[PDB]
Amino acid sequence: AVQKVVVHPLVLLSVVDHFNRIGKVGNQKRVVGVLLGSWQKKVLDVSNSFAVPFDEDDKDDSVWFLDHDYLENMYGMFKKVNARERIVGWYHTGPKLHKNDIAINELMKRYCPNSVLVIIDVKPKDLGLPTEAYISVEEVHDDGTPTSKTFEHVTSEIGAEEAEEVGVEHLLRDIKDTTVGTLSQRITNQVHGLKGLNSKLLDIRSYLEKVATGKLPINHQIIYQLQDVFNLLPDVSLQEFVKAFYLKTNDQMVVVYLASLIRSVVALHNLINNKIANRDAEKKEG
Amino acid sequence: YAKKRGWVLGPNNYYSFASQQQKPEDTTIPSTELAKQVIEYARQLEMIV
Amino acid sequence: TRPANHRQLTFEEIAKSAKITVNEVELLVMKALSVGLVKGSIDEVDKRVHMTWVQPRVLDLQQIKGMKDRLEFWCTDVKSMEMLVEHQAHDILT
Repeated sequence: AVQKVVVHPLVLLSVVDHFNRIGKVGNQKRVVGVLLGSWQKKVLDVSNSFAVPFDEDDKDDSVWFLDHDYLENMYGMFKKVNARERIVGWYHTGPKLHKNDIAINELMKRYCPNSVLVIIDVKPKDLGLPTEAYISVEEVHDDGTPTSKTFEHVTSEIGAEEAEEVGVEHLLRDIKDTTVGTLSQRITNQVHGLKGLNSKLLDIRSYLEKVATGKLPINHQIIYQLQDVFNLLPDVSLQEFVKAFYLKTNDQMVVVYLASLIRSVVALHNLINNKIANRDAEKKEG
Repeated sequence: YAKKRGWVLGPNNYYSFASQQQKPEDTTIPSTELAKQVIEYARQLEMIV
Repeated sequence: TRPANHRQLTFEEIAKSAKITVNEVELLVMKALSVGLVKGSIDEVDKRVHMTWVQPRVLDLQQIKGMKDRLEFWCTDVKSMEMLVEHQAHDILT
C-alpha cells in the first residue's frame, strides 16, 4: 500500500502550463503527462512531472496515444539531469476521470510498480482541495466478475520545501492573507467544512433521487453501506451525555474566565501608566 | 375543594396527584445561543477597539 | 424495526417473536454475537439486551424514500445552522 502521497506545488503548475500548451483547441484535448516521485516509504513522495503527446477521439474511447519514444527520451534526459528523480505515475487534466482512464494505468504499470493516476482540476469550482489521485486494483465480486478492476481513492497532500516556500510565498504578496489571524482561521475552517458537508449532501441526494425512481442502476454497491452510515447517527440529547457537556464546558469556561480576569487588570495598568505621564509632563510643561 | 381544586373526596379522604413534570432537560437547546455567546466573545476581543 | 430509539429490547419480545423459552434467549443471542451479525450487549438485573450494531441489509424504493427524508431533514438543518454562524459573525472573521 501507499496510503498517502506528498505532491509539491511545482507540479500542479507544470501541468497547468501544458494544458495551456494545447489549450488552443478549446473543445477537448485531455492533457496527459508523466508523474515523477520518490520511493519514500509506504507513503510516497511526488516531486516532478512532465508531459507527453496524447490524443483520443470522441466515440469508442479506446483510441488514445502515449508516445513511448518521447517518454523514453525525455525521461532519459530527466534521469541524466536527475537520477534522484524517477517515474512514479501519471496524470490527466480531466475534471472527472473517464472510463478510458483505466487502460492508461494498465498500460504503464510496467514502468512503475503501479503508475498511480493524478486527476487535477484546472477549474475547481469547488473551493475545497483539488487534484486528487487514484490507484487501480481488482475487487472481483460475488456477481461473477472475471476481474472486478477499479481505481482506489488515496489521500494526498501538498508538498513543501524551504526554497519553494520562499519563492511561492514571496509570490503570495500579490493578495492579502491572514495566516497569523488569531481565532479567524478556525472560523473560516468550520465555515468551509460545513460548506463541504452541504455540497456532499446535495450530491448524494442528487444521486439518490435519480436511482430511487425512473432510470438508474439499483446495485447493492452502496445502497446498504450508506445505510450503515445512518447506523451511527449518535443520539446527542440523551440521559448522561448532558453530563458529558456540563462537566467540561464550564471547565474551559473557568479558564477563559481567569484569562479575562488577568487581561482586564493588565489593560488597567496602562491607564495609570499614561494618566501619570500625561499630567505629570503637563504640570511640568506649564 | 372538590371543584375549585382536586383532592377528590370519595373514599374517606382527599386525594393528591403527581404535581410534577418528567424532568425534560435537553441541555443542548443552549448549544446554539451559547455558541452565539462565544462568537460574540471572539467578536469583541478580535474587533479593533 | 425500531430506529434505534429504544433498541435495548428486553428478553420477552425475543422469547415471544422467536417463541423460545426465556432461559434460552441468552444462549441464542450469545451465539448471534459469536457469529458477528450484531454488536449488542447483555444485562441480567433487568434482562434487557441492548442493541448497538445491525448488519446492513437490502432495502427498496420506499426505504430510499424515507432515507431521502432523513437526508434532507438533516442537510437543511446543517446549512441553516451554518447560516447561524455566518449571521452571528459577518465582519468578525474577515
